[PDB]
Amino acid sequence: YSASPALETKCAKARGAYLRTHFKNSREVAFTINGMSLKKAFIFLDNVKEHKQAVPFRRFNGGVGRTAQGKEFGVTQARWPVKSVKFFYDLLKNAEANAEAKGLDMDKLIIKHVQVNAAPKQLSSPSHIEIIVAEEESRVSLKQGAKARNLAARKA
Amino acid sequence: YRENVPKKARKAVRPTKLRASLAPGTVCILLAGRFRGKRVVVLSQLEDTLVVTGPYKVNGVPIRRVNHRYVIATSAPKIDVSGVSVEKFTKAYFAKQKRSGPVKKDEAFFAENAPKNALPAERIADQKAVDAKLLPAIKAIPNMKEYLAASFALSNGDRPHLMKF
Amino acid sequence: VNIIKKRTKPFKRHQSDRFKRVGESWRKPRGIDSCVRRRFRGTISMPKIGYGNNKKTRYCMPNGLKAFLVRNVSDVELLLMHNKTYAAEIAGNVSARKRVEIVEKARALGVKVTNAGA
Amino acid sequence: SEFQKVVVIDAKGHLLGRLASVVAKQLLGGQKVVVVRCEELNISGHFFRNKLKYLAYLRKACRYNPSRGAFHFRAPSRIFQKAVRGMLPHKTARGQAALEHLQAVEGIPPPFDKQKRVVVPAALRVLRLKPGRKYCTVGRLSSEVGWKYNDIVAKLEERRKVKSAAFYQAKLAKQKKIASAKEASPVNQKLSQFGY
Amino acid sequence: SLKKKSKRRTTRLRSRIEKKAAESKRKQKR
Amino acid sequence: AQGHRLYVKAKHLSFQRSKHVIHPGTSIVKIEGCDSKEEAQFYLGKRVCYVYKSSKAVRGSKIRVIWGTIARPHGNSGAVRARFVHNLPAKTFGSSLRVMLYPSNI
RNA sequence: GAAACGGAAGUGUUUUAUUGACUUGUCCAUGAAAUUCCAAUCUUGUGCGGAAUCGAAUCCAUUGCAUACGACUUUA
RNA sequence: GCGAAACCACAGCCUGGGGAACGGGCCAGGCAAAAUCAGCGGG
RNA sequence: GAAGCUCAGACGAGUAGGCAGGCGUGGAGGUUUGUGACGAAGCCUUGGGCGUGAGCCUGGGUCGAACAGCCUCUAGU
RNA sequence: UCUAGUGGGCCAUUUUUGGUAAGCAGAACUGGCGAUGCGGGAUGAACCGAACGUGAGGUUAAGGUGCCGGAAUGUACGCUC
RNA sequence: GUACGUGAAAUUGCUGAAAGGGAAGCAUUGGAAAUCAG
Repeated sequence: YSASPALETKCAKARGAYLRTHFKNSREVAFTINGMSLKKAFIFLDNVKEHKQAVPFRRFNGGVGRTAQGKEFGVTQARWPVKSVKFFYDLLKNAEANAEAKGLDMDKLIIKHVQVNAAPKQLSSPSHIEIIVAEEESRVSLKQGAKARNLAARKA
Repeated sequence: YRENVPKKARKAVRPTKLRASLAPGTVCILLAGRFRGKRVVVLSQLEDTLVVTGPYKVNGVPIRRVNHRYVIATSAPKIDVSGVSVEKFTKAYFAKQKRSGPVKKDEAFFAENAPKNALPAERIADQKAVDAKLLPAIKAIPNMKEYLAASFALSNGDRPHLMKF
Repeated sequence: VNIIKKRTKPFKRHQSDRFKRVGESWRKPRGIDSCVRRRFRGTISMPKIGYGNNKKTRYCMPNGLKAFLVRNVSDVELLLMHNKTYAAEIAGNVSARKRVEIVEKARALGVKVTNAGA
Repeated sequence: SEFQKVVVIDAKGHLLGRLASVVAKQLLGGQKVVVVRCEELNISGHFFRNKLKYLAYLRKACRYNPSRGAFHFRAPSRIFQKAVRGMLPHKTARGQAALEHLQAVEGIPPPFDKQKRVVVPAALRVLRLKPGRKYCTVGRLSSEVGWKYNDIVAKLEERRKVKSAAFYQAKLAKQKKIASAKEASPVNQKLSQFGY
Repeated sequence: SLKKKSKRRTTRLRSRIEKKAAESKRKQKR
Repeated sequence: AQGHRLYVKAKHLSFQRSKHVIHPGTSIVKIEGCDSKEEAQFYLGKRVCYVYKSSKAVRGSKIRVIWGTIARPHGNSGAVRARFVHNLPAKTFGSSLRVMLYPSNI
């Protein structure tokens, strides 16, 4: 994968390729849900699916409508792409299952790494998606040294 | 193969011409080293340096070589030097010991020498002999023992290019 | 005799940084109106014969030794009479066994090896 | 000639550009400068002439969205700061940093009225302008083009002078006492041969 | 400025002032 | 504690320059207390010093020093020219330098 | 350990009694050295084992005096 | 939710001056604080 | 390395154009007991070195089968 | 003896006949510019100096020394509100 | 790993570092941080 983590010590992995979702919306959802606790991310995705929270649009923010639900992230522009969230929800189900398989502690899991890459254009622009969940945790010169020696004797 | 023999350079060695006011028996300020700002009496005129000391009973500056470029020859009244011999101070007399290698360090190298062990008793005999032969002169003229005990330092509004030391 | 380099920065080609198609290698500006060809103030400099280094210190490493490319044991064996002038350079495509063989031979001859740490 | 950390200049009787040129040189020299009592700065030329010089400054304003246009500061401290800023390369980081080392205030605030105030003889009106030559004060010239704090600053200056005079009377009483004791000592004339 | 015009003569004026001075001198010579 | 300062305070003004060219080879030093060239002859040849502080601590000592020498008087108003081993950075215009009283000749 | 005063930005000033120093005003004794020719204040810091400390805002909802959406005025 | 293309040296505040064509870059100034949403299309 | 060594002096912008010496590429003849699965060529590189320059040598990583120096010939260079 | 490239124009000076409100036109000559960077004149095809290998140091030209800006808020004598 | 030898650039995403008040890029001189070299 992309990052030096995914060591089997305290990690679990999941990925998706050629997922039929827009690249830019998937990127914005990935950026937002990065670093959150795993169970915390789930309800947040449930909130976005049910319009009780919105994912900020930061890089691909062209023409987004301003909403009051983008206030928690400090931005003025927010949107609720539900297709990409459903793709992310399924991916997190699989990553959660892989965590079960390896045998971690699921209560303290965090989204350590998530990255969306462009896929062979087929037109739509598919997106490769990958998720990592894991756990948290001179010298002394002759004159300088001689002065150090004299001051050492001075204190005593 | 080649080992290019250096051409016979036509450079010789002549005695260094010290300044006019750097005569033996004068009082000068010390500008560098561990004793910067001290005032010390010049005993003898060496090849390049000045064999100079503050009376060790007065300020505690032992007999040292000092290069003449880091000396300000004050116009303080001269102290006689004919009463003390100065031939025993040579360049080899002041020189370091060998080193036996390019690198030596560590605090054990610091607990050695010090002003007790590698310091010979003959040096104190010379140092006390100098003090015996200069204290009567420094005592004769007023403020002199107090002048040498003090330290030289600049003040705000003190411009050295106008100060006549 | 200390080695002296008149210039250290290489002569980059004009606009070799604003384009990925124009390369770093130096090319002489041909245009009649080129402000670089007419050598205006502040414009980049052009290679000239005046930057040539001293013939006595030319082609010398920072330690005063000229590089000689060595591919087998025979090459270094030819360097025994110039251990003071030429330092051996093991070619990139020399196998591991030959490298240790050459480097041990070069040590025996007492000839400098620049990349013996391989 | 010798630098301090901060210099507080009493700007009464100094010419605008003559003082601003020296201050411009000292700021780039790397020294913090505080200019006090700006509302008594002087400018050559009679008052009506300079009033026209400043009312032409009021005419410069961008025709589109005048909030973008030039801002014509009226306070005497701000007029002096305009002189210095134009005498600095403010379009850089070293020119910008020179302004940050300059303080210009009208009157002498309590943070500075307890420190010595030096003057700049290269800019003093009595040493530069020929007698009989018309001149105008910046403090008057501001109170006629918009600055609306002339009277209060004059009011506070009057109180400050009263307090400062009372301090000086106390300091003179002490100083005359020690001077009596200064001359009383005999060692004075056994060091008189050294000129002290 | 302070004036009703600009004191810095634009380079056209710096251009044609001298030549028209030259034509004036030629006229006196004729 | 005023038994120190065996140096003379000075300031770095600019590089030796024309209006559109600078030569960082030599730096223009304003030795405070010197107000003409005949006075600047005294400090001609002294050891000038620029003292600054950094982030990394070498020698366990927080102070780095760039040595230099007074070379020539520069103008009428008592400024001098100085040659530092490393040309002073342009961020040090107005920074304070030290002028050691050595190599002494007085 | 206390009094007085300072509002222009009070960046403090002063009165103090106190303690403990220090104590060149003046004269003496000890010690510096082979660093043997130049190269105190400033706060985080991170914790120390002992003290005490117990707030708000937004989303969700509501209002309509406001409103393209934000925002704004309320309620909760 | 789906989702283009034209176009693209690089960019985008203003006044005066730069022989011309005076300009968006030069000079001298005015100045200059992220991210944006909707109108008017002035340029 | 007579195509070599050495000493001395002056000189140094440059369009069309004139002249000289070099760098690089594919293939051919000759030579180097030439390099190579104990890793050729290629590719990457905040690694190092050389040349005024065209360019060249090398460290580390990736890679997996061929490749280069010299003297000449040649050109879809 | 043979053999490439060029056969324009602009700017200013000096002459110079026709000339008119006024410019304007006419020739001949000169240099500079095309191939030319550098210092200065705020900036500039022609103004003032200066004809260029890589550097160090020293000294100047033109132009400057209040500040921007390196360099005397120099000295002396006047004029000007 | 059949979207299969080598896998370049343009181009995109993530992490780390740094900079940014109406551009940037480039050059000379050094400072700082990283990293080498004799």
